[PDB]
Amino acid sequence: TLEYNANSKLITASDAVVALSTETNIDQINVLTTSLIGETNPNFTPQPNEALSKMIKGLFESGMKNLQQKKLNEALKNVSLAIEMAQRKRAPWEAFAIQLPELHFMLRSKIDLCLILGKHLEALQDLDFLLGTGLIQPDVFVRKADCLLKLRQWEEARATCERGLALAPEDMKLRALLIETARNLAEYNG
Amino acid sequence: NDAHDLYFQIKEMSENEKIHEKVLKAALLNRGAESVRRSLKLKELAPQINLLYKNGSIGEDYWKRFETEVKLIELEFKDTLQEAERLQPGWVQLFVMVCKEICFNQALSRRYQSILKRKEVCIKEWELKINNDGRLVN
Amino acid sequence: PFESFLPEVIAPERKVPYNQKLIWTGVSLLIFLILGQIPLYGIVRAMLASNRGTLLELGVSPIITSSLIFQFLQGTQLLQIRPESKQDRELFQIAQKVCAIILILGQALVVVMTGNYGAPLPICLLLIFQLMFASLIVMLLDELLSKGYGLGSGISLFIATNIAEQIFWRAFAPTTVNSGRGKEFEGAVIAFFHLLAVRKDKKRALVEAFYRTNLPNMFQVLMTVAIFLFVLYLQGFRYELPIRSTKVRGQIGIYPIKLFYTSNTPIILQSALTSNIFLISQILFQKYPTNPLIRLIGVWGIQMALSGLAYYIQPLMSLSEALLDPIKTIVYITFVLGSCAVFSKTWIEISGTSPRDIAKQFKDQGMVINGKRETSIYRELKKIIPTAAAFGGATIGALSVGSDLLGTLGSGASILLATTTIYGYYEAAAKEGGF
Amino acid sequence: RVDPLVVLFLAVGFIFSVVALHVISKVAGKLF
Amino acid sequence: VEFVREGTQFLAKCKKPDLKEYTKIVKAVGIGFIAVGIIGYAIKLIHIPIRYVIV
Amino acid sequence: NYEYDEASETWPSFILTGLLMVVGPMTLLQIYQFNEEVFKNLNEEYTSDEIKQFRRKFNIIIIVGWILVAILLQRINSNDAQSTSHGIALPRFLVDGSASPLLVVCYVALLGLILPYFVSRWWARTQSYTKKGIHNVTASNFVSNLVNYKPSEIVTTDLILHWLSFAHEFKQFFPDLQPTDFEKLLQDHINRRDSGKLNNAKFRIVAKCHSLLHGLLDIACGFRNLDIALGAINTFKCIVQAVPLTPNCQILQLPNVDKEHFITKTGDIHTLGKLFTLEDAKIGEVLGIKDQAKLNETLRVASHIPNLKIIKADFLVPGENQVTPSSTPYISLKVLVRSAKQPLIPTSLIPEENLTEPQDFESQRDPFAMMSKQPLVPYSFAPFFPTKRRGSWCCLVSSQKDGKILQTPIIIEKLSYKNLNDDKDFFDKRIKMDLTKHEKFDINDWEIGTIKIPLGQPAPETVGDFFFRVIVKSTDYFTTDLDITMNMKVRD
Repeated sequence: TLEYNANSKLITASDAVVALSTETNIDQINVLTTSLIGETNPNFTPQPNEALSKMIKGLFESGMKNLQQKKLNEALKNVSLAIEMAQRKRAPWEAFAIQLPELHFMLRSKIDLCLILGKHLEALQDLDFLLGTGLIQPDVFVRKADCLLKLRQWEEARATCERGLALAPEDMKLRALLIETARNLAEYNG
Repeated sequence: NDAHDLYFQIKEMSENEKIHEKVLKAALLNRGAESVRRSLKLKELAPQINLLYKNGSIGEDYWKRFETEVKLIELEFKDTLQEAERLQPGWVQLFVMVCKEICFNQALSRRYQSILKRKEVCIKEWELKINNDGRLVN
Repeated sequence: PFESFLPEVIAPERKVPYNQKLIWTGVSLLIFLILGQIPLYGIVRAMLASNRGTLLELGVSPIITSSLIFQFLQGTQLLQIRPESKQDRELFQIAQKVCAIILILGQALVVVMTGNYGAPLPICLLLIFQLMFASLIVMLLDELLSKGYGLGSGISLFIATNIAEQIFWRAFAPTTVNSGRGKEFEGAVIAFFHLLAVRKDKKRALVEAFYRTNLPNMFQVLMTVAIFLFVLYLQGFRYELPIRSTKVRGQIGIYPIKLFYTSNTPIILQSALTSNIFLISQILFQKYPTNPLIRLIGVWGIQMALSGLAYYIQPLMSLSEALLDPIKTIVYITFVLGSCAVFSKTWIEISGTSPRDIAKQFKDQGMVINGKRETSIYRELKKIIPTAAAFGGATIGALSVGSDLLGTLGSGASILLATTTIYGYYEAAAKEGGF
Repeated sequence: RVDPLVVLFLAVGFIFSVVALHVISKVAGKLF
Repeated sequence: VEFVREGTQFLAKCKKPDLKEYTKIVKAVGIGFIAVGIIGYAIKLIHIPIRYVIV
Repeated sequence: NYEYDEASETWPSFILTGLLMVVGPMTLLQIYQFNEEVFKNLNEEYTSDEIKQFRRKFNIIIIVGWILVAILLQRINSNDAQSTSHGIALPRFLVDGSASPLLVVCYVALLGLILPYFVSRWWARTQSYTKKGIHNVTASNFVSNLVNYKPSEIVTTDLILHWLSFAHEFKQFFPDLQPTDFEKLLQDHINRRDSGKLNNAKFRIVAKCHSLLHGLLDIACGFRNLDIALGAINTFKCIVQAVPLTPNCQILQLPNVDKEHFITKTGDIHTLGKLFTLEDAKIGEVLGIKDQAKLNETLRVASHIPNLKIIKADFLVPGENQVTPSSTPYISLKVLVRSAKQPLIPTSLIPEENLTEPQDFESQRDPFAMMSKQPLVPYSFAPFFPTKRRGSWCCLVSSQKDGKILQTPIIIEKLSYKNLNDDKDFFDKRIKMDLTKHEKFDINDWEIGTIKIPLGQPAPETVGDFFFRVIVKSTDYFTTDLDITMNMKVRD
């Protein structure tokens, strides 16, 4: 079953236990309803919003300013909040080819900051997400192998380094990474 | 495992409880996006299914069931578009592209939401000792 | 060309495994043999695999005749088929059936109107429907086995089955015949062991049951087994010339050139020709008793032709006639060898298997000889294919003559045909790979 | 259009009908 | 006389089957031949008393 | 009209010859009638009794024919014995006695009930199975799960066990249990836990999961998915060794260790070579077993499981010296099966003879003949797996442009483990004395196995370097697998 709120217009399943796909559909429909409530025009266009983009850009620049002041703690919070707002308060019918590149551009800076700070697992997760979502660049495999070596996973690090060298074998960092990986694995077994 | 029945359930609820009008449009968009996703999935999986069938590793009835699902998906999308036109006049040429975009957008949102649960399974698998601030303490 | 909704079995969408194919062949074969053992209701052959007085009186004659006519009209280039389309092929296949059915109609009508069953209507229509259903069943069964559910064609399979059945019956027949001296089995091993058990005179019964001038004996069984093994050994002979591809580099293989190059038809044509000319000589000598030319071309007496061309060309039965007149023996041998050789050459020339056609196929596919040039493929096939075909035909003829003189349980042509049909299945199973 | 099992079933049915007709005629001649 | 020469040349250039391969060949062919022959023999034999009793 | 035997004078001989024709050849045929395996003995020395009992639990025709022939020959020898008279050998009562309708009713029964019913049963049984060897419902469930599989969800061992719990062949064995019951039994098996009463079902489903996992791997390679295939191989390893997948698992797959001691004491040993780095007594002191007679077993097991290592890997095309566009090459691997106790031998010591390919037409027509002449792999050391299994190496290739499997996985079984024998024990790692300059060290004694994989797809029509990735994993141990990349230099 499912209940329908009156004032908030959110749909919630009043069942004791609910399946996962059904719950995801419920959340998607609730997001769509909340977006249609805010969007006034009946025939909405796939053209993205502008004030939301301005707020996102402002949050991103306020986060990047802390890099010049060299505060890597609040800058991470600011960029994470910006990414959260971009993922939350953005209508799903907005342009995909414009929502994806901004997400990538913010996520790359977040990843760089997260790696510089010392957080490695979140960095690996974001790297894997950005790689699986359709961005393959030699600037990603380097950080991936670096993180996997920082958290002591040599097999996956070697596989990723080999895949990176299989695309841009002219790199000077990937070769050093492969050498370090081979040495660490030889000490790991021998 | 679909949202097609959920739209009908919402319609039956609206026919009795006088719920808002936008929820039906939202469920319509959701079912349309799901149909688009399933159609693209079938279109990209058909060659591999045919290869497995020719290799003789899938059976005989599953191929017919798959070809039947091919046209059932089209019939469902046609019914959804007819219902969309019935719900709002002159809202077909935009509904298609709106669904086409919300499909990819919701797929990306789910893929991104999955990382918070993906982050702990690797912890459990590799026996990391992670303190606060996400650092490693061996 | 027309639109026809006829019963036809659809080919399997996927490759049928070897075990299921073997089982289907076995069960369809059992059905075909059981269909040939049942007589009709209202009633009151060796070469076309048919028997009189049973539901299989027509047998596979309509199918074989339709196939022969279609092959002939295709060879005369009157259909103008093009392999570029997948519709005219189906049109040819449905023409097969639509001519076979009307031939069955005609043959059943003529046999029921002229046969010795009787002129007197319900019985007549029922006897017609019986043969109609039998013929449609056997045609549908052959179509099923040919669609892919069987190891190969159905006609060749059933011919080989009848050959093997006759061979086994010539040796293990439990039927008895009592003619004055006593009851004696019509089988070889059966009467052999019978005399070995009941006579209680080994030195005499052994030679009595091993010669059997009147009936099949153990010597004929040993002879046919020896010729069977020799033919089996003579089947692996093949010339594999090294070949390579040029369009798609890296495909290395061999093109086998077997010894028995033809499909065993030229000996059949030779036998049919000599039988026809023998019967024609007999008929003409019967019509004209004495004539300056008829007395020279053939004379018949005690039937058997003697002192004539029909006497020269008639086959030898045993070694007595062999040692009797060496001239007739040697001329018969030379004739049966030369005729079979030229028939094999003409068959490879007509059947589109000429070295020119093979060279054209290589040029189309791009295959060339490993250690030779591409402008030498035809010149090399000319030095291989004709000699191989001629020698294979000559060897087939020699085997036939040897079987006919040694007096085996069956004609050598039947033995080689059955072994060919079985060796095709064996080679297909070995190449595809299966249990 | 026609499955192999259909071919087998129809063939066995034809054979069974023929032999049944024969045996019915035989027992009819024997009894009457 | 060139006929026999070319024939024996082709034979020398041919590929005779060895004992190990000929063994499998004769085994498979003999099994198939005996299998079809016993089927034919049994079918021809069993239907004689059946044909007598029925007809 | 025929004349049947009315005085029993001919059918005895016919029956006698028909019976001799069968008993004779049987009597004749009855009167007529490479790889070292070091674990075949030590496996039964560590197997539990509950599994031994399970594995244990789960000519006269000649004699009767001969006595029948004797009876028939005695009966015949006791007997007393112009136009033609044809006759049959069959007895007279068989057609003219009171049992005349009996024969025809038995015949019509055998023709109408026995044949069609049995044929239909056999057909429905051979149709419900797939060519791989699994039921059709199981393959349908596998495909239906793989198609609606969110790429966001990561594959683990629990997920693959959850997928396996829906196999239709598990219901046919025990129609009482549920998929959740099968999942619980599999979890108890992997975690080395007792079911109490359904151990005979747990062992059966564990033994049956083998072909199921192979079918799942085949389907995953058919859908061009690498993570699912890797998970399948890992789950197969975990099931065969009865151990949950952990980073320090190559040491937990050993027969006799204690986790509560090993995990809490040491935290740096994770492989087998790192284990062999310590001495023979320090290994026992670390593993906490302190029993020499029992330490010998684990030390002999840990030094006899195969680890791989590449010597030469490159693309080969039969009949050419380079790769051309739209050519059909294959992959040739020169691996070195070694144990975790032997040090590394340089590639330069290889005499270059065992790495070359023979240049002959009969050898280049089918390059797999030389590979198919290698001996089989010995029996695996699986004291918890119910049945007895041989080793197996699943080699699967993927692409590096996107990371998708592009062919079905090849499963090789022939390989030489001569380098694992106990004759070459002088070549130890702890000696660190340059054992290459040893009196017993002969590079011609070390055997170099080979692995050849057909590519199944031609080279691209373009000209350039195209990278690939071949993965050769074990199926029984947690050894060092092969994960290397290679690029084809299509040059025309």
